[PDB]
Amino acid sequence: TPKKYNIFLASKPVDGDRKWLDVTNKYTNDVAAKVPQATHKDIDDAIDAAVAAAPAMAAMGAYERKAVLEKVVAELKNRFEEIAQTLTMESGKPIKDARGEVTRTIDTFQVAAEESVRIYGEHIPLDISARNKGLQGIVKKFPIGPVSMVSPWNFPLNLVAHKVAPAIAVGCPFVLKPASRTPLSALILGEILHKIEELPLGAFSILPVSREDADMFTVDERFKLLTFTGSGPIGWDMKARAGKKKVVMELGGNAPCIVDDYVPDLDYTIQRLINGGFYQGGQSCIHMQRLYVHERLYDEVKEGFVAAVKKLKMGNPFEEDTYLGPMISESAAKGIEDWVKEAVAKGGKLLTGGNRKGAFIEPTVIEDVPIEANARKEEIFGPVVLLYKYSDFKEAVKECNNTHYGLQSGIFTKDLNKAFYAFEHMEVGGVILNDSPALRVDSQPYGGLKDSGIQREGVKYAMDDMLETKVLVMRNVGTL
Amino acid sequence: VTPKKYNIFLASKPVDGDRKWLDVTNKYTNDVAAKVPQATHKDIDDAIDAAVAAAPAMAAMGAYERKAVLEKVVAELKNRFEEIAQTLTMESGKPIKDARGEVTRTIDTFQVAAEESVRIYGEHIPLDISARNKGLQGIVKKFPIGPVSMVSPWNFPLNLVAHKVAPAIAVGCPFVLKPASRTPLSALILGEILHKIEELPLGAFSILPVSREDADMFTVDERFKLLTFTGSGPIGWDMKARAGKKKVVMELGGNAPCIVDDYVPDLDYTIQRLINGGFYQGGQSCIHMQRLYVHERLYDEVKEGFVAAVKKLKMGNPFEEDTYLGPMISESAAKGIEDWVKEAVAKGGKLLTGGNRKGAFIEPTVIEDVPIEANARKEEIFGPVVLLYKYSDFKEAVKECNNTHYGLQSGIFTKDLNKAFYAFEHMEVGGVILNDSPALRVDSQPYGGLKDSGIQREGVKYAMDDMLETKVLVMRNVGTL
Amino acid sequence: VTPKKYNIFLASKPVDGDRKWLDVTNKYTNDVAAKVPQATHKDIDDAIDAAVAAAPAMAAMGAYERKAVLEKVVAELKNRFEEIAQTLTMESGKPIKDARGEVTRTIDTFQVAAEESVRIYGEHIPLDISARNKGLQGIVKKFPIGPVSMVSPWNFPLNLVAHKVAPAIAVGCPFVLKPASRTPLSALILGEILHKIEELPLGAFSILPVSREDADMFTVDERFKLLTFTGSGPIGWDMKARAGKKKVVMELGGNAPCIVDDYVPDLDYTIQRLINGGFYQGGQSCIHMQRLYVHERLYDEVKEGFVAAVKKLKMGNPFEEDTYLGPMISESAAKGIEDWVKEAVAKGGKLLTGGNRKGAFIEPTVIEDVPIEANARKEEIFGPVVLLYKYSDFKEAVKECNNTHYGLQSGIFTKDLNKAFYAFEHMEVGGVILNDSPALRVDSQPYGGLKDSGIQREGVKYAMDDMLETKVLVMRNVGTL
Amino acid sequence: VTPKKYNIFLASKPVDGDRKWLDVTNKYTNDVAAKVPQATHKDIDDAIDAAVAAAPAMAAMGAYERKAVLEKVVAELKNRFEEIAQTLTMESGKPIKDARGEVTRTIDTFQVAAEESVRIYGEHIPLDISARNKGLQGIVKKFPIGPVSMVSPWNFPLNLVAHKVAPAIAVGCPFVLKPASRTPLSALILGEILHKIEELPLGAFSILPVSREDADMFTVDERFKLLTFTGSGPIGWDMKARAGKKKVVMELGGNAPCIVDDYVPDLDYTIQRLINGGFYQGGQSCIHMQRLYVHERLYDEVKEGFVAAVKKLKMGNPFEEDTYLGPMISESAAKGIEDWVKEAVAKGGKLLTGGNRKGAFIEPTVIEDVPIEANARKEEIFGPVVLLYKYSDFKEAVKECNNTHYGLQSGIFTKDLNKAFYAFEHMEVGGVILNDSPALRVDSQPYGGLKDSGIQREGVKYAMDDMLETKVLVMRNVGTL
Repeated sequence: TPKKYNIFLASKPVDGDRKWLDVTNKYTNDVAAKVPQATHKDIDDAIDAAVAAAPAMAAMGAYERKAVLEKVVAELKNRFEEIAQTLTMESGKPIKDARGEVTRTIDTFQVAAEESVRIYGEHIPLDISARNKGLQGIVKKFPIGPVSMVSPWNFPLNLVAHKVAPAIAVGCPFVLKPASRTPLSALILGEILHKIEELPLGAFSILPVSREDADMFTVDERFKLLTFTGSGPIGWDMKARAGKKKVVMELGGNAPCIVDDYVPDLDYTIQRLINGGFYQGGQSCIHMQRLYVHERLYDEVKEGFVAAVKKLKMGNPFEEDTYLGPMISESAAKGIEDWVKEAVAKGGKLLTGGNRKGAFIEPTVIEDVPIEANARKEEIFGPVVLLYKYSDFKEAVKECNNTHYGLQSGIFTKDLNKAFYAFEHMEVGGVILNDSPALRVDSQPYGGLKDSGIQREGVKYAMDDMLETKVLVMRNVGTL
Repeated sequence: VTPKKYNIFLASKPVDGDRKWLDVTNKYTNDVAAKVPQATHKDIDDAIDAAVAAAPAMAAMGAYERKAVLEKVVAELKNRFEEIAQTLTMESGKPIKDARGEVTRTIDTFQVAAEESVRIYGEHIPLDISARNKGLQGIVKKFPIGPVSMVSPWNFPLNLVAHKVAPAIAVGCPFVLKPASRTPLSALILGEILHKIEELPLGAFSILPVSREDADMFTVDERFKLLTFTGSGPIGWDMKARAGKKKVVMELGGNAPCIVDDYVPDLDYTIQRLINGGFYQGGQSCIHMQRLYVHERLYDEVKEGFVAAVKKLKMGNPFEEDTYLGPMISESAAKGIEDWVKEAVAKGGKLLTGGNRKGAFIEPTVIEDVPIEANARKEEIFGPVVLLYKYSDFKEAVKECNNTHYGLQSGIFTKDLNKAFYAFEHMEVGGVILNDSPALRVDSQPYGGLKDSGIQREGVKYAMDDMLETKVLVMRNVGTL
Repeated sequence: VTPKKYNIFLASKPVDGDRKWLDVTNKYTNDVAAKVPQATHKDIDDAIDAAVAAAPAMAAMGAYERKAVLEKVVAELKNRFEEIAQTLTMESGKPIKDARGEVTRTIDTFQVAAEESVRIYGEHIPLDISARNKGLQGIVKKFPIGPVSMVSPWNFPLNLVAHKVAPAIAVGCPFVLKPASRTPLSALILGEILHKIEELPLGAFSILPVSREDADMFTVDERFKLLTFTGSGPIGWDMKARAGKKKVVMELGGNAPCIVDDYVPDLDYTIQRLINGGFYQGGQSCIHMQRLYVHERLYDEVKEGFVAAVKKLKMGNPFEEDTYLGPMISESAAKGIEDWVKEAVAKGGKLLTGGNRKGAFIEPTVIEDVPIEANARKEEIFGPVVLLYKYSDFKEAVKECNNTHYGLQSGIFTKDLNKAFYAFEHMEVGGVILNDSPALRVDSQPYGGLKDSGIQREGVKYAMDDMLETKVLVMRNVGTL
Repeated sequence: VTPKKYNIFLASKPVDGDRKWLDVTNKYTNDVAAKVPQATHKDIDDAIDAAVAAAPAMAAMGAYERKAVLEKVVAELKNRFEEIAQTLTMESGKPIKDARGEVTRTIDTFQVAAEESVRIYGEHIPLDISARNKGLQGIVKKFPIGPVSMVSPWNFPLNLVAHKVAPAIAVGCPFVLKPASRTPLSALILGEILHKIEELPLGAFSILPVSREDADMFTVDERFKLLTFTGSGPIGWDMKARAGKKKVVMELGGNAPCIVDDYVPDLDYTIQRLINGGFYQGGQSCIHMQRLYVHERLYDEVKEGFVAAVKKLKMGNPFEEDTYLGPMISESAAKGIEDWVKEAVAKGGKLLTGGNRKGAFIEPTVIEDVPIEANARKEEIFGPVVLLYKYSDFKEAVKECNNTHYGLQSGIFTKDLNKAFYAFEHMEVGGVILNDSPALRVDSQPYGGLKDSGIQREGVKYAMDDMLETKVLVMRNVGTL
């Protein structure tokens, strides 16, 4: 029997005679939930409520914003296993990874609670020259206003938290469009937020939306900021059609990793490479897709990495010992299977995996895949790693940069100069030193260059995009 | 009489050749004072390719090298001060006093940039915020965004160029600048100066006045990483929409209000400040004080003194030392202002002074009780026109200040501590001027707007932020042997 | 009425043994409520050796571990709230309402510290400021100073301990705390809390009530890297003189003035805040409002309302919920205040209300026109006494506020924007309280003074600065292969 | 032949009169090259009174006025460059190449100060951190500490004066400078420059060479708010102990080590930097590389190359362009170094080169395996002496670097990422130099030490911090109408 859910319109749970949206268990394929789909009239009402709630949201005391965020943390801790279970069910990610995501969501909301009481301003001297005599300024940050949020399916909770927590920390009302394949996590946040008294009426709406209405989140003039996490072609098109609003984009990647040493040893290096290459089954924007190993270490790394790939448990994501769960859909798995077959046909040497079983794709390692192949050129978003050998470090860095993406990169080195050369020359938002590129701390500036997006997430950085600078220029203030 | 032939700058080099000429007129006499080569499509393509090719050398410059470039600009500006001011008055029509004020502010802009070039600080951040993150730390550092497309206006041909060029050099970003076709000489003088600086890599800069048929390259070209525009709102918003993947910075118009709730420190100084605001570059300013709200108790005294001071303002030859008000940029600009004045009056506005046109000249104008229906009240006038209104409630005056689709700057005259900070909190602008008109700008302050006034901030260190990209080095157990 | 036997903390462990007992009395009844072991010279020597030995493990803690310690303190303070508040009234004599307010502020102090422990940011600095410095960059990071010597007061036995202990744990500094001998129980409650926290290394803390013959170790011992003292000025200044090589932080007395130039927002709220400041913890506060300057136009109205409100203040048993004013710390403290009141009156002061003593109790007192010659005006009274004065000129009132050898905090009630910022600019203090009495303190604000009021600032992030040392890694051509 | 008579600066004015003459000798020839008037007790009293009286005008200067003063100093230093460099070599005995390097660094110091003078940022802080603190916000602003006492050294007569004088002017602090009696001309040259600057208020500065009988006023006078000293540790620590209530900043000696674990980028560059460190100002530097720890695998190659490079160093007339090593400050200084070399060799040290004295000259010396028992190893030599040691374990080398009572700076040569950050974490110093000797200092970096090396940091923006006092304006419901 599918569980019937409510959606959130102007802080209130709504159902009515709205069309039902089926949410399936990504392992069994059974309809596990029925979710109301918002109408055009609902989206219009939600945006009007966000505009109407903006003054009350801006008038909240810093401690009130903190109170809201601290109540979210308490509720997430309380409902931990319930949330982790729902997360595995709608996303198909192993229960261990789902627990890791809830843990990181608690961290995100906690970082936001602490940041909400730390929005510092500046007192600036403005008498920089004789003409400017008797001038001083107070620079203060103010909420941008109503925020349009469009979240993904790969991290249905954490990637929602990275938008929702900064908005509340700043005092911005918001309208969130969760991914239609995974809206349950966002709706649990809606259930939590709905019960928080400090939060003004109309401050939030959480609405799964039809394809014919989805465009309102991009074009509506009442929103002051569009913040999107998802597909690059969709994101870039949204940026082009957004109108006057500010745009924040967290898009795909094709993350490389350089192995120039074993740090601290081979066992730990293999372990971090396995973690990166099969991070959420590769269904991550920072999944380690490309692996560059120095020729002197190549055979040892290839052997150990492939042997460890072969040991990974693929199956029921509800099982505690399951490392690799199914892909989001059978079509996603079919797409990955095609790109593996294509990579092999274009000259790639399959070392392990490459076979499909419904929505499951075996953890795959392909050696010497050319740039011509889609597996090398484009984001795979599956459990596939492309292995390459190098002789020159500067050339390895150049090859790491040989992509239209630019999210994160990884580097294993004991060399001081190699580490800082990589930091200087890698065309990414984050360089991971002595871990794979799939590492992210929820307080770090996270984002990319090139096709990977614009701006940074990470609580205090996302808060910056939701804030507007205002200066009070004071002429001879304090003169009697 | 004989127009001076200028060179344009292609990949750091002065060019002329078999190129079409652009006429630059003296805005007072209407004589062709200068002839400027117009860049071809191939020139713009070559300029952008050179900017891409110069990006690594720009990024590899030492902070002291970027400082030396900026300090050499300051030295050259000081050296050629009067020559630059005279060229500025000639191509823009702004009085010589205002043109000298602009050269002074440009020196300040380049000087603030020189000091900021050696102060691009990074952060050392702890990343072990929770047990799962044990042994993690980060180094957050800022890097140049890459090639920048610059599109500058005609109202401040030098300082509004400086506010884009100086941050780009301070950061180490190569650039291709499209100066306004009506006023490109100021930008070409900077080009002459930059061309002689050895520290600046080859291809680091291009200053190309371009025809309408090629102007779109500055918007759509994928090789540029940032588009920074100052000018007309409808043009700007359209450029933002068609820019593609690049980041966009916009400095657009305004409909700046001012509240007079007290005389600070006295009536004479208030009137004087209200005159500077209302007739800031003949109103041809994005922060020109267009709307004036005076408290009912002060109204008759302010109206009388302000109108009497407007009547004393010298309008004429901008080369004359005592000229306060020069001509508008064109006769069509003046005709447009004249129409909006006539329309404001027809819709119920009471003309207090001025309103008449003489070619490109518009008399300093004050109109009382102009309704929202009139274009003079709804839209940016960009002329020497001030709309006077009376208020009885302060909260209502703040609400009326906010009653616009613009949000650049606002002014407030008050002796009241709470009124001052209420205005700072509730005025929907980028900058609240306390005890001065909204026309005040310090070249180091964060400058920009909300609503249709634009996106992001200029002011050297703030413009540098938009030309920088954040990168974090996440370090796992670094320092463990 | 059996006294409760307490343990002291030596190298993180509860100790008792055959140590001399110190009596801790209930400041209302005068009964011995607690018996506390007094540390020997060998105990202090062992405590300091353990702090030196624990310094590397303290410095090696993850930021999240220091956070966990502080968060566990917050949880325990919340859990034992009423028990702690009751112990506080008992040993200090402050009303239970004020004791509960102190426990709340202590939870705030420890909470701010927990959040600050994960926010110790460093700097990435360019060092190529000139040609000679080519290829240089730096990483500036902050490190724990090392073992800290803490000497805490009796007026805030818990919160003024928290303002030293919480920053030390947030940074990762081991410490040896000497609590006030009249009020050590609050510090020993923190000790039993810390003793149960596993994350905190062995020897990280010691809390030792000491004899007069050994008290000097906290000043002179070379093993301590920082001395942080809150208390009496003559004692503090003498400790600074004899401290040796270590850094010194001093939070000393005050003679806090307040200017009433307007009623903000109204008279009722102004009187309420003036009563709060003037009788803050019975005046036993380093920010107690001792001097009140009222404008001549407001004088009679303020005097009448303030004196009428003083007359309504409930003085008695501090355990009673409706008690506003409790007894002084000792009968000699009350006798001292009584003498200074009699002396102020003898030298020309006009007693408006109070001035009488009943054992350790002093009636809330208001004295008008007390000359500078009198001790009540010249020195810190540390009692429920307010000296009322009239002024005609605001600049003169600010000058009179500054006419003291103290300089902790000052208050100002004004609706005038310029008066507020004139006071901020010219008041010779660490904190200017705008539209509240000088007795206001937020546990995150920079708190401290000028002149005889001390050196440096407390307030979590500011106190953390004094417990940190700057280290730069100067890097030559790092990243060159 | 005839000594040049100089003026001293009393309350901004050049004074001479009937004052006693202080002889300043040419440190190479020993001839009296200059005669300076020595200030009397009354002069010092007048200077301090003028500094107190000038403090309000100093604090009221616009940021641009403080900048103009500093920019005028930079212009004058550039103008008188060779004259200043020659005067420096003459009074200090340092080679002309090093004296020119010092004048360059002084221009950098004053230039960094000019830029910092217009960047004294304050904070806007939310204070509503909890419900009890509702409606509270703060403005944190920094104010000049007041009159400063400056006591400068003889090893850098100009730059180490600049590192006190430039921050004081950048902040707006009046000062009284006691230059070293052996080298006061550099300080007096600054006084001449400063005396002609109109922007600087009357009484803002005094540069007074003072007799031993009057020198104590700089330590004990209550009118000074800060004592900043650079010199001998035992003198400095004694000044800190007797300073009274004022804040104290100390830049004292060192015993700087260097670890050679790799050649970075090569052996030739490594030797060159080691030579620079070991013989930096003839070792008469607080950051002179006194101890060299080389890995056993590199030892014989480093020893051979370093000793061969030492043998090539030109010692002689400091006015000669090719002179690397000049004489010591006095013959007694050289005799002291000679004794410690003889003592080191008697206690088991193996002399590899030098060790001989010729008047005030000490040959560049390298001694192998000197024990901790010897004064050369335990104490600051402050001469051209390097102690060479071999190590097998890196962690042990870091521990041996820390095996000193000083802690100013350390150096490390490494290609290892973890070794570099282990050294940054565990070296007990204020600065770790990576892939250069410890003798490296950028005039903008935080410079200072731990242990006996002093308290606080110099480096313009850091020294400015010590000359500033924090003030918070706590605002209750400001902006509520």
